[PDB]
Amino acid sequence: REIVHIQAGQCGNQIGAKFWEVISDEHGIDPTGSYHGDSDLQLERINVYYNEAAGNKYVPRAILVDLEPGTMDSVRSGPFGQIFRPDNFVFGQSGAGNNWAKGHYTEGAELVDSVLDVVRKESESCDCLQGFQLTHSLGGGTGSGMGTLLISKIREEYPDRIMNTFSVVPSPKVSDTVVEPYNATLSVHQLVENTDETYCIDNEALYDICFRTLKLTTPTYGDLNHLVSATMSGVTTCLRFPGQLNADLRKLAVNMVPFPRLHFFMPGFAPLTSRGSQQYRALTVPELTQQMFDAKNMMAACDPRHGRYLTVAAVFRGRMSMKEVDEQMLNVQNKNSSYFVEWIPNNVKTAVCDIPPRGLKMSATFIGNSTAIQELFKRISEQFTAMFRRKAFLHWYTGEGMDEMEFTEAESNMNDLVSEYQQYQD
Amino acid sequence: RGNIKVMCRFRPLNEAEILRGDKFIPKFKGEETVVIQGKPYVFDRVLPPNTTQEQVYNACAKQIVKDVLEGYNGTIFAYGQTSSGKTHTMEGKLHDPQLMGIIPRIAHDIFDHIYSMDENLEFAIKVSYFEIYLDKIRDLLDVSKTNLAVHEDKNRVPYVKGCTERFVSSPEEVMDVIDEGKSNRHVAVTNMNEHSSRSHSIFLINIKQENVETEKKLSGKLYLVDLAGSEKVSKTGAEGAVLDEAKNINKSLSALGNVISALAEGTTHVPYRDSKMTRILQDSLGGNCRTTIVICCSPSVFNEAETKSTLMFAASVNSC
Amino acid sequence: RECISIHVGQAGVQIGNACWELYCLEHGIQPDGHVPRAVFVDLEPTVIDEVRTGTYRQLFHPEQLITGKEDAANNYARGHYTIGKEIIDLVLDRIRKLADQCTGLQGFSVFHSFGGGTGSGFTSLLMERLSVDYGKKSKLEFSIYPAPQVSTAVVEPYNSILTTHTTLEHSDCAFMVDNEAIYDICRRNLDIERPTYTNLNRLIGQIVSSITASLRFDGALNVDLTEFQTNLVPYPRGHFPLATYAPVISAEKAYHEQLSVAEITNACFEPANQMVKCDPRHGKYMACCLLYRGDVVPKDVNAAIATIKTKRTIQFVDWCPTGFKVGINYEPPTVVPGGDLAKVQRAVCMLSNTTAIAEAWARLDHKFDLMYAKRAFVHWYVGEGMEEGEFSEAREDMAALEKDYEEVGVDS
Ligand SMILES: CC(=O)O[C@H]1C(=O)[C@@]2(C)[C@H]([C@H](OC(=O)c3ccccc3)[C@]3(O)C[C@H](OC(=O)[C@H](O)[C@@H](NC(=O)c4ccccc4)c4ccccc4)C(C)=C1C3(C)C)[C@]1(OC(C)=O)CO[C@@H]1C[C@@H]2O
Ligand SMILES: Nc1nc2c(ncn2[C@@H]2O[C@H](COP(=O)(O)OP(=O)(O)OP(=O)(O)O)[C@@H](O)[C@H]2O)c(=O)[nH]1
Ligand SMILES: Nc1nc2c(ncn2[C@@H]2O[C@H](COP(=O)(O)OP(=O)(O)O)[C@@H](O)[C@H]2O)c(=O)[nH]1
Ligand SMILES: [Mg+2]
Repeated sequence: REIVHIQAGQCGNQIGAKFWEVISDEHGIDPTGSYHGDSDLQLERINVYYNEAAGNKYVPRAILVDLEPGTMDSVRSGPFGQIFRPDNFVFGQSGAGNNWAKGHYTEGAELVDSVLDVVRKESESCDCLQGFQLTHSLGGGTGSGMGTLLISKIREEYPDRIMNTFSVVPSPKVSDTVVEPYNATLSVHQLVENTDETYCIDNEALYDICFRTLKLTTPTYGDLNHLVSATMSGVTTCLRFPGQLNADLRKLAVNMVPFPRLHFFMPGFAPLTSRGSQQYRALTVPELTQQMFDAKNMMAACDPRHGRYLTVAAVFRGRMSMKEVDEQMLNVQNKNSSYFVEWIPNNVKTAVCDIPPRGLKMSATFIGNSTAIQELFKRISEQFTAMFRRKAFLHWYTGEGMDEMEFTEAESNMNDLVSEYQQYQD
Repeated sequence: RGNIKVMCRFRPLNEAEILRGDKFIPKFKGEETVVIQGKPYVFDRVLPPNTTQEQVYNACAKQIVKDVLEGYNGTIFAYGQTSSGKTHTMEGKLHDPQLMGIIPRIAHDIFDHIYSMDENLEFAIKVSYFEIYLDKIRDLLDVSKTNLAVHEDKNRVPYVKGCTERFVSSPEEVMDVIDEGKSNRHVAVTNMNEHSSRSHSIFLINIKQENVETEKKLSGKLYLVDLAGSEKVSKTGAEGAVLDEAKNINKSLSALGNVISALAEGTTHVPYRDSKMTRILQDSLGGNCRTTIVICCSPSVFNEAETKSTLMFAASVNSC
Repeated sequence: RECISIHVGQAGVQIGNACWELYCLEHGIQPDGHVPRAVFVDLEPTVIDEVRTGTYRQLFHPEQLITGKEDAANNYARGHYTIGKEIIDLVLDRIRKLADQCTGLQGFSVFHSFGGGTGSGFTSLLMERLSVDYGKKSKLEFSIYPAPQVSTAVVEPYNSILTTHTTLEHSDCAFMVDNEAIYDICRRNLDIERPTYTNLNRLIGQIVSSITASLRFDGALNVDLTEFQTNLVPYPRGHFPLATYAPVISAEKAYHEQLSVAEITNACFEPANQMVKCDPRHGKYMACCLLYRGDVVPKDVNAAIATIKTKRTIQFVDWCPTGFKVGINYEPPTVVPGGDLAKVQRAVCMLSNTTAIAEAWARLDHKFDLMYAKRAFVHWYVGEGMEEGEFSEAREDMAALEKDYEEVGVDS
């Protein structure tokens, strides 16, 4: 099987560097080097993310889409930056304006064809394609607009292969941009209707989880990114490993989406202990479920405790008892019968790889489909209206060839999306 | 106006089905129940072979037409497998007065209200015809418009913008428009006689009126939906473009079933977002007239299997 | 004489590698000896690959190892219809190419995992295409039906109410081994909270060895495969008996091993030792096939069983005078060199049809409804060449399996 990553925008891009920083080491691939793999198993399934050309050069099969040179020229001028074949860099030296409209209708719409071109060169690579990974932020141009287009096109070209989306939904407390809800509401819209698996991460849900669950005092972006990339590795790549009970994107999809919206999840990693001290090793297993299922530790902003779950997928990856795994999951399902929805006898989807995260003994990625994420699109949707009402920075959109009915559309859509999700919380 | 109703229609055995000797397997009950070996059944109305085109129209479509002429919305769905009686029920002998189906009658009644009101009223009849094929909205009136979008109205309710609207001033103009669109419809042919349609069809009749003296305007929407039958892909053995077609037809019928079931149980949440079809019809299901689902069945051993499935599609009627 | 086997689904393949291991182990045929007599099917390469990479690597022909690089999908539909279809032909070909090479066979021991994608769906049509191509044989499918509370897949029931209805009208005798109810045995009758899947497999890998292996092997009271279905199914429903083993003692902890027949047989009817969460909560047995192996005196049996026939609290069906097929083999069991299985010199792999499953099916059917009641993951199948039909019409199916397993018992 296979997949083809997609680094839309700067963020989605910045993260690319971290997702590939990791994944590679979790596959023994040095900058341009080959497979130094401490083992021999980190190779029989690599294909999922690379391509064979030389014999020591397995190149990441991702796409780097962005209308701001400097960015990709920071990712390509640093560490692992020199492993992507230049063909991968689909830049847009234009003005990468922070407008969803500027990267979806006017500026991005041009650079698109020169992207799809490659997304096809990579898809028609070899063997059988599974789906595409998509990273980006719903709070900017090259991210929400142009990346949200990249998919609307992808999903027309292969409505068969899957589409996981890793979105950095606009954090609450403080917005790292101003129109944010504009660029956001507009991209979520496109998401709820193309990709079929979305993993929403919040820069501040991370800080928290990174400053209190990792006594880490100076959580640089690199970190946040790093933590995130840690989860997306547990998801995909991982399951493309052996296991007593293994799954793969689809299983994950076909066990997690009760209703076609596409629904968004909230990823959570397992061993998340501070370096030295904490290295408690309390990782027998009840310790991992202890972790994963708590409020804090959910990369999302919202707290599960604020709304039932529809599905859950503990994708563990480290030798354990299909008994102490299958078992724990249960008590968990009974101690919290309250929030776990009922019309699904077994919400949880236990998954079990074998080999764990390179240096760790036992981990377990968590992919939750809780109704709690209602209380986020609400947020976003609110911010919109409060500012849409006055058409705040709307001239930067319309003046870029947009529509007063376009914004209406998205909000509503994504706004209805909130509605539905409640239809199950009850 | 405004409960949903499903109506079953059994056609007579044709010249073709008699030699085999298929014995009467359906033992009708009352005027609402049909017993075939199964679970117990019941529908809003069951029309036998003896039931006229006039009797069928009055019970299933006549009230919806009056509501549309009064400015309200209404929807008529027609469902059935191949050789069930969809064509005969919905159109029949298009120009013959007795043999004509449902659509020429709706169009007859509309133009009989029109003309009869020429005193202070100004009427405009706008028609639209599109098919949903491979999850794409294809205009059947403009072959260039193969992938078409919704936008939202004044209330934030979606509507199909850009749908080729055709102005129609007579009953014959409507029939000619249906014929033009049918020639653009995604049909498949097993044998030359058979007409499988791999797409759902939606015909829109918008009755617009302006009271010149009162200055008040009305716009009633009548949706005529032609449903392709559910396909068991294991049987047929679809593949490539066929298997993708069969999955798409099946998905859409599930979505539709989920939507009508939700509305039947007067549930707060109605899953219109399950399909593009349910979203096109959202305003005309939602808060409107007496949606009627007309399900066509074959009697005999020819179709106890496909007949059964045709009735199971309709499982939302009156629940409970 | 023989009995081919088709291990379908990752699980059916893991269990397969296991049951297949125990085999050579008690036949003196190391890694590279003769040639198996089965096949391996899966729509996820990486798993069958484990049989291509790991142990018992060269004991198979890359021809009896079928894979569909494509996608597994934990959904019946896709595995049965859409995808699973493409492979079937090829699959069959082997069970027609391997079925020819032999000499007057008896049937195909099928190994699948009820609630999976490749295991539920696929087989559904595999067994399906068999019942027609060889209606004149035995179709005993050895299943691992859904843990009563510890299921895995979110949809599981969708996949298991569908593999039951499609296979029902095609199997001869369906053996059942409950994944969870086996853990209990690993906790309560062997002590270990560290049971790897690789263990449950060693277990069924045992109970199964008692079925085919040793039975098709000479003895003092041979029992052919046909024998089963005959002495085991009272009615055409591909009736599902339950597998049970007796000396499930730990090869470390306790040691009373020397547990004469009189004991090991009583240890079969206590509900805490039956590889199935179908505790005889009321289910009246209606036929049991006590397969013994090792040093056993026929009188010991034709007495140990007599004592049972008169315990009454073990209530057998009415319409059944005597329902005890005593199968005696010679060669004692053969435990893994150093797993965790005791290693006695006699065992009792008793399987049976019990009005008990009236439960297990019930509890699994109910599940289904809850979700179907909301369509839950329905769009995942529809979009895979299925319909409101196959579900609703396979639900009604089992319904008459809840009435069936009710009527054939509870009444006199
Ligand atoms: C001596 C030793 O055991 O060191 C550990 C360690 O101290 C801890 C604290 C690690 C450490 O992780 C962090 O400090 C961290 C920094 C930024 C963002 C997020 C986390 C570690 O850096 C991370 C590193 O993780 C891995 O090696 C995994 O394979 C992981 N790899 C990466 O994230 C990665 C990092 C740099 C370059 C390439 C990849 C992974 C996880 C999931 C999926 C794929 C890969 C591990 C175990 C450790 C160190 C090295 C200190 C922890 O994190 C992970 C992801 O394992 C933090 O809490 C856990 C518990 C670990 O015990
Ligand atoms: N006893 C036993 N049960 C197993 C084993 N492996 C899996 N199972 C069980 O069988 C089911 C798992 O099926 P999967 O592995 O998900 O799927 P599959 O049937 O191989 O086919 P796919 O869904 O297409 O991958 C679960 O109920 C597991 O508990 C095993 O080695 N032994
Ligand atoms: N986690 C994370 N967030 C980022 C990174 N870079 C920008 N962001 C977030 O992305 C939003 C800004 O959008 P930006 O990426 O600049 O848009 P674009 O570059 O015009 O497509 C803010 O909410 C930031 O917090 C990053 O490297 N990691
Ligand atoms: Mg598998």
